[PDB]
Amino acid sequence: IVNAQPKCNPNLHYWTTQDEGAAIGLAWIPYFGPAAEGIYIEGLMHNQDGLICGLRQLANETTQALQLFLRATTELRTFSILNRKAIDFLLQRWGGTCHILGPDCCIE
Amino acid sequence: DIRLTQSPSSLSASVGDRVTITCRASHYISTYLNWYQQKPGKAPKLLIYAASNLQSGVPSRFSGSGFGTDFSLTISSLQPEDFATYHCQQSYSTPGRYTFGQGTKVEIKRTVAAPSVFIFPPSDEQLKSGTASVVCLLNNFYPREAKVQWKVDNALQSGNSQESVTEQDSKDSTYSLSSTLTLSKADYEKHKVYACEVTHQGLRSPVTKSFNRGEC
Amino acid sequence: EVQLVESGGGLVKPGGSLRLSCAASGFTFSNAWMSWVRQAPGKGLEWVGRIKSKTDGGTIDYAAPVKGRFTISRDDSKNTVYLQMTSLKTEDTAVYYCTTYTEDMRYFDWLLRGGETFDYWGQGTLVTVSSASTKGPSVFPLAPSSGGTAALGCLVKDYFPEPVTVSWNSGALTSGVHTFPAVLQSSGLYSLSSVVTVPSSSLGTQTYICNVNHKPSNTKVDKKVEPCDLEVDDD
Amino acid sequence: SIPLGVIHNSTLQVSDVDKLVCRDKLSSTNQLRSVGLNLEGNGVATDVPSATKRWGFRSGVPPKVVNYEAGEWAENCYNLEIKKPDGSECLPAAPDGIRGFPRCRYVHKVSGTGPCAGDFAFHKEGAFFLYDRLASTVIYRGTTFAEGVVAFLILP
Ligand SMILES: *[C@@H]1O[C@H](CO)[C@@H](O[C@@H]2O[C@H](CO)[C@@H](O[C@@H]3O[C@H](CO[C@H]4O[C@H](CO)[C@@H](O)[C@H](O)[C@@H]4O)[C@@H](O)[C@H](O[C@H]4O[C@H](CO)[C@@H](O)[C@H](O)[C@@H]4O)[C@@H]3O)[C@H](O)[C@H]2NC(C)=O)[C@H](O)[C@H]1NC(C)=O
Repeated sequence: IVNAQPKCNPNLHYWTTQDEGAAIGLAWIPYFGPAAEGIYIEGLMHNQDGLICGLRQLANETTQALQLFLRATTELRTFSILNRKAIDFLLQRWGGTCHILGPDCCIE
Repeated sequence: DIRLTQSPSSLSASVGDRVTITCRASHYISTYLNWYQQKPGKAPKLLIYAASNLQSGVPSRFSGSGFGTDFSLTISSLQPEDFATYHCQQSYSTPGRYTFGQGTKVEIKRTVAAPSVFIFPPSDEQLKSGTASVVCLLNNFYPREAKVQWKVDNALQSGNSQESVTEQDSKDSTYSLSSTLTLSKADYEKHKVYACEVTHQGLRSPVTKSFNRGEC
Repeated sequence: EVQLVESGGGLVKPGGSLRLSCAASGFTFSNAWMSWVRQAPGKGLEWVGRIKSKTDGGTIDYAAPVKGRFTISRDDSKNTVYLQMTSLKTEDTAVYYCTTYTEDMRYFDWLLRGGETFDYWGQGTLVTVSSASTKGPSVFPLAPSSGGTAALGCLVKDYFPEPVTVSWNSGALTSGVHTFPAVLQSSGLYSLSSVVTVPSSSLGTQTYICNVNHKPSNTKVDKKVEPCDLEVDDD
Repeated sequence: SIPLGVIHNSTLQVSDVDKLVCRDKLSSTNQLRSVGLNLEGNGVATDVPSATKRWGFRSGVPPKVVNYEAGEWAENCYNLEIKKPDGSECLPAAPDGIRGFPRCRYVHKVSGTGPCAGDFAFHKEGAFFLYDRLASTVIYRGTTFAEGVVAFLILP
């Protein structure tokens, strides 16, 4: 991964919706839970070993391919991308007969 | 235009402690701060650019954090070579007058060291010029705080002396202090006993070094 | 790999002009932004000026107490940047540092803000402005005439300006040497003291000389320090 | 992690995500089942005043829907047509494909008025509203629902 952008943001101020664990009290109930604006958690990830910039480049180089996928499907909203990537990950190793001492077989 | 305020102004900590310096901004700034290390007598050395980003060659114990108005610099475990004054500087706009912080000087803590005390009378070549300067030396002592008092014929003198403190040595974290006392030739030849008395935490009792004019 | 050298500092009277030069090597000078930052003795760091590269137009910016009295220029064929100081005032007495804003840090600025991150710093030069003339340093020995360990120093008095260097035995004695900072006397001139600690049994066998070098007055003076036992066997 | 039901011959355990039991066998997605269970079955009060005291209005929280494959026959279901005093609807119309709970012995149909101080009506105990093969966090207008919670099982 060679970052070929004009400039790069070395700092990643990321937000996500995955809970960090240790949910306090009964705040998981939607009635007592936060509004749509306060369900996010934040974090700061610095540029380590040239990762951050590279990540951005990756996104760029992904875009084209992703667009083509969105052209092929007729889903108004596509959520099953990560699941499909996992399925292909499993098929890559265990899709066919797994011959011991083979290149396409991951055993011991 | 933009104000930066560091905290604290001075800091004293031991080798291996977690050190944290705070830099506050007046206006909104999104991770434009930069941390510079300046050792006494040398030029400032860039340690951190933007937020939490280490310059190539900077050791791993340094780390940055924060965004917006407040920013934090953290050293995990102090080391002797880390003794320096650190500055935070913003790069959000064209630099104003207060773009560089006042600075935070980090000081290393060690065991209480008893000062080695010496006294040097004025030289004959210096006495030939009409001015006398007696020297009182306190080297290899921590902490820096010490009391120096000059007594000529058991009479306390004030306003005619000056002190000078050496920066913390790099190998051993020990200070050195020199007291220079300046008098005229006539007033110097008017008295017999000259003494510099020093009080320090490393000595149970304050010690005094004296001499007489033309002694051996 | 990268090195910057400042030169041209010295004593100038209030209201006079002075020219500072900054030489750079080890990087692409024509693509990097240059900046001058001064440090007063008791005011910390203060930014002076900034000059862009020939790519971004090379526009120059100055500080508020500085505008109208200073002028920055650059030579890319020699990789040098110059700072001219006219109508200088006593508050501009400072240690001037020359800094560079490399092309690599342009690439890390993503919001396209004009402010810059100072990458590398040079040795710096001393600029003193005062209504006084230069004066040579005074060197006097401090005799050692205490137990197993002894101390030996030499004293420098009535010198102006500040730049002074002390080396014991032409630099052969670097351990245990403490050179104290300057202290301003009531007369307006400074006073410095240089000390070194040596074993007592070595004073009668060695010869200790302190070498004091003062560049402004071009005065280089060295003095030998020497010490008590009664030599009463005379007739 | 969402608890997964581990079924054995007369045994039920929570699947340990840290542990790996190689004797557990999942040979088909037909062995995976999602099931809706009625709060009725846990002994909750089914009278209208208690049930309506378990529900409350709130804004700012987008509704969420999750499917379930099998459910329990309810004795008591509810169907609400609530308006504000100004005549405007308190509850949104059922989205496309959200039909009433399919097996109710008694449908408690409540009509009337309230302040309805919120964009959606949620369950104060965090339970779900079970509809026709759709479980929602919120109450839809004029649509029969049962109160319940969802479990996930691997069947042998
Ligand atoms: C999964 O299953 C659990 C276990 O039942 C459910 O937890 C119950 O949640 C309900 C919510 O309403 C609780 O009911 C209320 O309890 C109140 C307090 O009593 C309990 O709590 C204290 C503090 O923990 C305990 O010390 C005490 O011993 C009790 O355990 C009552 O005050 C409530 O109202 C009562 O009084 C009013 C009058 O003001 C009456 O109108 C009411 O009818 C009622 O009599 C009410 O009873 C219940 O206690 C919880 N069970 C517990 C704690 O064991 C989860 O909700 C459930 N989750 C899902 C998703 O289904």
